[PDB]
Amino acid sequence: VQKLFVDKIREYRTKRQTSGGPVDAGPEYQQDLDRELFKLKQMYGKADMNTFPNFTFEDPKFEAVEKPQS
Amino acid sequence: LDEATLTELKTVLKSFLSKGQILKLEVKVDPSIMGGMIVRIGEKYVDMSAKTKIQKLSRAMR
Repeated sequence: VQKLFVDKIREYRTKRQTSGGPVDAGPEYQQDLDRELFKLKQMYGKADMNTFPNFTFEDPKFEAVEKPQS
Repeated sequence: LDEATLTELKTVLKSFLSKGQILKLEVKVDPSIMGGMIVRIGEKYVDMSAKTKIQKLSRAMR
């Protein structure tokens, strides 16, 4: 069916004329890609784009031992 | 169809069997097959139709 071989490539080239993502999204693709974009961040964490690690650690304080001896 | 494309298929379907015989046939019209014809010489079923849209699952099958 090479007449069908040409007819699924030629209506693939029409999909390669794109402006803003989906062609017939409407309220469908706008809600779904925003529902999924939250879920990759919801149970994952709150993370910005480029912020480095900012913290500070304190070690164990070295106490002394009192000892009258001999 | 017309006479020039049917009397071939009432003669090129005789070229298969070749055993001194006088062939018979049935016709039934179906539009869900979009663009072809299926034929069944006995239990043979050479299928050429618009099933070939489902065979383009391999494009979506990695």
